[PDB]
Amino acid sequence: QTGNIADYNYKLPDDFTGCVIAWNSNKLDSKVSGNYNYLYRLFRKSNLKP
Amino acid sequence: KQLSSKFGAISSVLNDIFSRLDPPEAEVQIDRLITGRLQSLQTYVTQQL
Amino acid sequence: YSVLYNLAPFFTFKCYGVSPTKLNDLCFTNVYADSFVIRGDEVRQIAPG
Repeated sequence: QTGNIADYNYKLPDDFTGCVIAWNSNKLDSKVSGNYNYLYRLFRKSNLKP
Repeated sequence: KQLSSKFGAISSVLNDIFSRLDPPEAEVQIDRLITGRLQSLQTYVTQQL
Repeated sequence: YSVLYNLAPFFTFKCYGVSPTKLNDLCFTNVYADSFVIRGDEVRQIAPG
């Protein structure tokens, strides 16, 4: 794919086999003042390997 | 002249396809070019035979 | 294009006729940027065919 995470955070190879599961965690993992426990990266010297 | 054929792709140069188009479908495009030129070579081989 | 490809401060970025991975690698003559505002119901219409 092509994105912020698909380049510098998490990559998937073309021969990847498996499943991806998604669920809404807005009722549990969210906070009224904001949840800052989860963070993401935006800057790197080169592309991150899968 | 068979090297000038696009075979339904966007370019006749595989380097241009590799440096121009996204790899997850560029592999399919290169496979299509490979099998088209393979069919052309098979036709030439049968004609030569 | 790192503000468009490497970084995504915008909601949705999509490339149809060109590879989004090599946007900094492709080299072109000029670009005609069309800027306009479309409601969320009709933003899917910005695609060929």
